[PDB]
Amino acid sequence: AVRVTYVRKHSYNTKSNGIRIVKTAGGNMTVQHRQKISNGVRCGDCGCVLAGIRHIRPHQYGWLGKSKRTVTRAYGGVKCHKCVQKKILRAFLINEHNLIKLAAA
Amino acid sequence: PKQVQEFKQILKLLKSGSIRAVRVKTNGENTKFKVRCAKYLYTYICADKAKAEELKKAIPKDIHVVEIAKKAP
Amino acid sequence: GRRTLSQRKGRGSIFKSRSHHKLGVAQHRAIDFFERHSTVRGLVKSIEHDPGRGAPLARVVFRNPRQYGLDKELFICAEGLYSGQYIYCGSKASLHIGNVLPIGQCPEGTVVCNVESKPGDRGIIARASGNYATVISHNADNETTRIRLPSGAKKTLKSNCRAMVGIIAGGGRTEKPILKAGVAYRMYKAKRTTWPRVRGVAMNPVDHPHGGGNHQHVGHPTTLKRSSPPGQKAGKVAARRTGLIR
Amino acid sequence: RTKKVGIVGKYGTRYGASLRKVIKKIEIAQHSKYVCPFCCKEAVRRTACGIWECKGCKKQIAGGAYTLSTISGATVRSTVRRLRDAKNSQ
Amino acid sequence: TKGTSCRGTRHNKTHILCKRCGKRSWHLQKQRCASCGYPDAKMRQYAWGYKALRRRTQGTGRMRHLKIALKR
Amino acid sequence: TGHKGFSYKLKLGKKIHQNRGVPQWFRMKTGNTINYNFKRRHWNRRKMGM
RNA sequence: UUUCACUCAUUUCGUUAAAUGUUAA
RNA sequence: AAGGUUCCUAAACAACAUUACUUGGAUUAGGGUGAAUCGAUCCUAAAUUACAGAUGGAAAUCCUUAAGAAAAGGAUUGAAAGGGAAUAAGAUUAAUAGUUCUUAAUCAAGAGAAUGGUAACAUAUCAUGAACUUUAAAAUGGAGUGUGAAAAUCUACGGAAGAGUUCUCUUUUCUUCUUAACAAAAGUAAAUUCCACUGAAAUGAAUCAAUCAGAGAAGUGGAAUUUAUUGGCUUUGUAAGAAAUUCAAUGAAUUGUGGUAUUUUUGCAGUCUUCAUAAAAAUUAAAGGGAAUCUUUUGCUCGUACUAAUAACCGCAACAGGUCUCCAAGAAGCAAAAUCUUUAGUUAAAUAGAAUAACGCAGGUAAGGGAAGUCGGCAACAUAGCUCUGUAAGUUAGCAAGAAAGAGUAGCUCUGGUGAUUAUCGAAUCAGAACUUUAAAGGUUAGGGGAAUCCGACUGUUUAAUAAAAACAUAGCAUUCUGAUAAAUCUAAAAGGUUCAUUACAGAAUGUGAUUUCUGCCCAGUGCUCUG
RNA sequence: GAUUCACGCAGUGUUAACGUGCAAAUUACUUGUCAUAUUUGAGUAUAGGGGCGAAAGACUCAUCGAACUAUCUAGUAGCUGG
Repeated sequence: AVRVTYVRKHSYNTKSNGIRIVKTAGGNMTVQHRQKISNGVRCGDCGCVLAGIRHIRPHQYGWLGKSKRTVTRAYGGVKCHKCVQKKILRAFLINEHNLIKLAAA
Repeated sequence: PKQVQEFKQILKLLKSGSIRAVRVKTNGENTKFKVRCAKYLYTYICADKAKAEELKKAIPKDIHVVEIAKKAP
Repeated sequence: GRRTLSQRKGRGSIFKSRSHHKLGVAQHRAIDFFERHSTVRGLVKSIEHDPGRGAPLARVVFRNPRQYGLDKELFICAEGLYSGQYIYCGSKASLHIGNVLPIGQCPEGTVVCNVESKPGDRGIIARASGNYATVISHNADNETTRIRLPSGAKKTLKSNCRAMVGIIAGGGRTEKPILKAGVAYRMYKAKRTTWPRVRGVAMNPVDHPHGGGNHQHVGHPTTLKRSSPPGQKAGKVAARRTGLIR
Repeated sequence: RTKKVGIVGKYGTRYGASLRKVIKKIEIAQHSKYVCPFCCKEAVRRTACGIWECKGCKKQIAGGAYTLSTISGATVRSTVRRLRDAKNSQ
Repeated sequence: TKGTSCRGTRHNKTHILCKRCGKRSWHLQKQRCASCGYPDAKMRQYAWGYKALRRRTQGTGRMRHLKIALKR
Repeated sequence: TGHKGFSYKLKLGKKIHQNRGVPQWFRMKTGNTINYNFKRRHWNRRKMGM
């Protein structure tokens, strides 16, 4: 069993000081600095995690392809497909009701 | 390092002017044509000697070609 | 002698409120024209737990009536409100639970909470969990109404003070018996440093006026005048009665 | 499993019989499920003191500290309803 | 354990060097110098500290520009 | 410490520089009484309080 | 001689000092 | 963190390290610390400090966005453990190395008005998108259970190379058989959430547990995300040319495939718990809206040596005291326990030799008796693991309880039970039977038991350095005042300050001390109060 | 805010060692405890008739029934020594 050491000058097991021990040539084990776990986007109404958008750090979406950070739909990337269907029905049905309620009832 | 998959991608790669150095490695089974470009080190694994020779014909004459074998340079 | 712990509390060094994870200030929106001559519609986005208080807080979202954008408020939840509900505030609001109305448009016998003692001051009375105030009478002569405070006291207010219809949520909070000293320790997570209270008689003569001698006792009456100086004001102040009631 | 100490058997024998009997009523009602006033499913569980969430129905309701609706908060909803009707008509 | 044992945890500085007097009297948490009275504009001098006055005052240093003026 | 400020390191370097002795030639001057530097210290003998 | 009525110093508050008051419409 | 040259080398030993020293953390003299990617620098947290204003005899205090012709909106500082653009492998030095060298990358700042799918959603930049507004990320407790994956250990098959044992055997025992950042996409997983078809009752589906369904289950076919970089695992480029193990005198050889085993790490899934609900900003992306019409250059400042402790730190010292973390093998066992070993480190860490007196300090044993010693079973002895049977009074009905008490346990040779795939393969676990012996937990580790009385209800805290308790706290009970311009209360004062981001289920001030039961009579005196 | 063992911690007993000590409070065995009223690092807040205290007049740099430091100060002594 090969025992390793911290490479950087951090000495405490904080969230940002996560390490992974991998093997290298000759039976030597080195230290890799592993990333933190992020959260994905959430629907602004129901707070459910959206599909089609990866769970990566906020600055990493700048490196993402322009089509890999949003879904091709009205309110894509901010609202679930169910969050949007009810939006359309609300917009249409209420406007229809306001046409028979007022405007020569 | 990137790996090209078929011949026509590396024929096109050589006839462009962006090549910087070519290293040929001969192994127990295959031959790798690691063309060094400005950004990446593209390589092609060929399994036929005749196809390997054709690649050496297409290599330009102003570019340096390094042959590597069971002994490191 | 020394300074008693009651004196040290007024300095506010380790007795400051532990208000770091608190949500904000729970109050009505500022009074304007649309709250005085019309109604505004608010949407209850969420109901949340505010540390250090027993009642939940509602994140209500009104549209900005004068500019383009939103206006995010933080109300005290009336018992019954749910997410996605619509609430209306203004002089013309309906008498439904959760709606904010001037105290003069509410009928006699109605129940309101988060009442304003002075118009536009965004809520003073009846804010704790389960508490409420009842409207007693109106006086159109000078536009004043009477309400009964949760302590049984009767108070007269201007008829245009706002109030939320209903009962503050979280009722019955104090009916569950605390059982462990640890549970009482956790009660003051978002409050002041006051919990483990040493009896004065167990102290020494320097520290407290009760600090006794060879037997733990007070030695002098524990009912004091209101005009006692700080430091010796310990026990019962201006007490008109004592003992057990029958 | 137990004769007459239902849920407060976790407290063992160290808080007084009466204090364990009193807390038993609250602790049963605090963890119990309630009928959701919108979707009518017994799927409402307490999140915090005074906050109740309908699990398979996507709603949050403000209620009592340990019960979804208190007695005091139940007669108020009817009392306001009666006054609202009287105010509208005459 | 008020004697030898409690001294082991002493590894946190209270004072560091001051910019105006050069002494290790700058209190890190009070943000003032115990010796020369930093950011306070006037130098910290007291009548009960007569030895402190004869340690740092006029004439205890180089007097780079006053030595010519008074000689003049 | 390993990490130090820029100015603090230079005041550490000067303390190293001043921990030297009298050069031999200076000791051969006529009427010389300076033989040893009495402002000398060692890391394990006296801490320099800085 | 307290007893009142107004505000004009004064007290206590609120906002982005964001429709107060009177007519008209 | 602290120390500050203690690091390395050479010369040299006067002093120092309770003998000595050729040794040294000691003397003398040189050498040594290399960053676009690690940190500080950047952001804000608890908190902190300025101009103008307010206060004060004064020094100075207050205020931190409220008072201001100040700052689209609120100033300064505050973290080398919180957030954050981007670097890895091999080699190299007497000493520096995610910093140098080789090779291979990454990031920032630049310079040169679209399709497809029913749908979930998908397309090497693509495929325009201003003001303004919103949403999300950064960014959020703990417990316990199940499980995916990697590494380590163990093990199965198949070999290659080297070493050990070998008069007694051993087809034997041991060592090596490796691979980075960043990217690719042959093959192929687990879990969750959605989409389409259809409509469940004779109710089904499913987990270790649960849990779910006509605001729609199961079935079939799909989409998406997570799984320590692209896309989790194998594989691939990197990349065998490196490195490891051998052989020869620079040059040659090999570098398969598995596991229904254990541990660690890392995620995931739902469950439980709270009168506790478990940070913010810098910064980024998307949406609503419709204003307008591959190559190359640069990447600045500062820290970087060494110890991190039975000798580099704090205790006067090379002081048995104290001081925050990361990586972590075999045996054995329930066990990260005691005990022994492997890789690594060290054999010196305030001097030895001889003799083997008394009195000592530390560890022991003992005939017969068995607390008769003593203030007192102080000290020591004694019980001790696991399995089966059995277990009282009392009781807040939960416990007492490992009550008390009794039996078994070793070695060797066997037998049966508990699964997976269609006979083979694997898991340590349980039960049983003969035979033998020194009759078996006890090398180490490892509860003495019972009957009562007093106090405190309990878990907890306490006189650092003679008192750990019956003392304090505690939940429970109760009393008092207060409508918030208040009550308590800090300040010399103050558009001053605390509880108060508060509002009677609250704030403030006290006594008693769980539960059960009960709190008797007295208002004359002293307090306090009154609507007199 | 169940019973225990372990890494740690404390300090019940020996009223053992030591007591011009390893140490101006330590050592050995024994005992208690060993995660939610827990343990702990750094930052930050509270200052002398003040603070802080689950309360011992405890703690506030080996200093506490009023810290340390300098000045008034060569304080005063019907008392003691020369």
